[PDB]
Amino acid sequence: TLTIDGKNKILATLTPTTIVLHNVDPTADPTANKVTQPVAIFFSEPNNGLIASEDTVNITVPASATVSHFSLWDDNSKCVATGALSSPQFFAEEGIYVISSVSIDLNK
Amino acid sequence: TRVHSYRGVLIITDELTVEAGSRVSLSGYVSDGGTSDVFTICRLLD
Repeated sequence: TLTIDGKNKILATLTPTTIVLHNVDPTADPTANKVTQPVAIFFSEPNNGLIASEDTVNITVPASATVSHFSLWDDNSKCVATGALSSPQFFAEEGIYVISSVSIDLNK
Repeated sequence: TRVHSYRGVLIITDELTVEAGSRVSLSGYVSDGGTSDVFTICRLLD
């Protein structure tokens, strides 16, 4: 299998910085149909081939908006990763979605 | 007639490739307040 040391070094250049929530799956186009505004997410150092979020993230979603899928970005506007949150949520009144833990890992 | 032979080296060719994967895990929930400091009852006034 791949080496953990290799898995740690390879993951040290990802460095996602902003997180954006989408109502639809952004796999086809992660540059379209955004809902929230880019909110800063800070990651830890690569350990055991798995980076994790340092602090919790609060994303202010506008009213009458739905979030179902999430996406991460870097400094040069380059979508490193996309994913789907647990379940869709409809914010009737202006609310907040909190990110408890993001764990990008490569250890299969 | 000689019949004398020769000898070479062991030459072998193989194609090797190692692959890996990736998965992103996220856990979030609707905000119901948040861990605050000095959680006390309050009486606002205008």
